[PDB]
Amino acid sequence: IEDPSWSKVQVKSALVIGVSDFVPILSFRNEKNEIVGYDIDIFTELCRRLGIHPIFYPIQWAQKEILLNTGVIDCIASGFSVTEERKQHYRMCTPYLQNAKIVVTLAGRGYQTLAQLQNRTIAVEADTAGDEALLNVEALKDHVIIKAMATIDQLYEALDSGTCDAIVVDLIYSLDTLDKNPQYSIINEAISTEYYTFAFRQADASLVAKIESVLAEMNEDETIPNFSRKWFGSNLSILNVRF
Ligand SMILES: NC(=[NH2+])NCCC[C@H](N)C(=O)O
Repeated sequence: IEDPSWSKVQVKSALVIGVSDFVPILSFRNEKNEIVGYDIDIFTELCRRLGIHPIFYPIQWAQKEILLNTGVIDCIASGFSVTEERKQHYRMCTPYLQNAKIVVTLAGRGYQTLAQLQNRTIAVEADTAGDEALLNVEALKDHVIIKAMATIDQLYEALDSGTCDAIVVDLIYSLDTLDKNPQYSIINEAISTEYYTFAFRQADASLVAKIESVLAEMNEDETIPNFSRKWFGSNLSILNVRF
């Protein structure tokens, strides 16, 4: 019958959740240096209901596929986007948030349209398919220099520096940042529309099915909607959407 991926997690009585521990709202360090956030609240309660211990393991984002496939982690959170390419590399659970990639500039520069990004340098977080998102904007293919950086803070530093003229960020983890830092301008047109998921090893169907069953319970009983209201100010959960 089932593949042993759930059994393995139940026997260890633990789920190792790989995260980037600097993603605002979703998985970041609070003043006490504890990892907190929307994704953390979800997996902490999910593992509680499953009778297993959640282990939030800080990873290097660029290594996430290797760490997962070699078993260092069991799944990947921190705002993991569904892409068509990634469907060939990961088993992804039913999406839980919508997201969009947006382009941010310095506000005092008059950037209004994506077309004004031509012949510019744009910074993206490495291994986030942000380069692919930009290369899919007609105005920008073959007319942009893309700089890949290791953290989100580095993007804003380059934007403050003049090392780049714009950056790509995800709307979801930017909702507080750009509500409050209006030294920055968002180009009206987003460059992608996406879903966030939690990524698992391809073969691990029984583990993902177990996880999805509990996520559904936690969404219907308003636990996750209320986590969303806590972190975002409204209920953004889309776990009752059927894909
Ligand atoms: N290092 C992070 N987790 N950054 C947050 C954005 C991640 C991006 N949506 C991705 O799937 O690659």
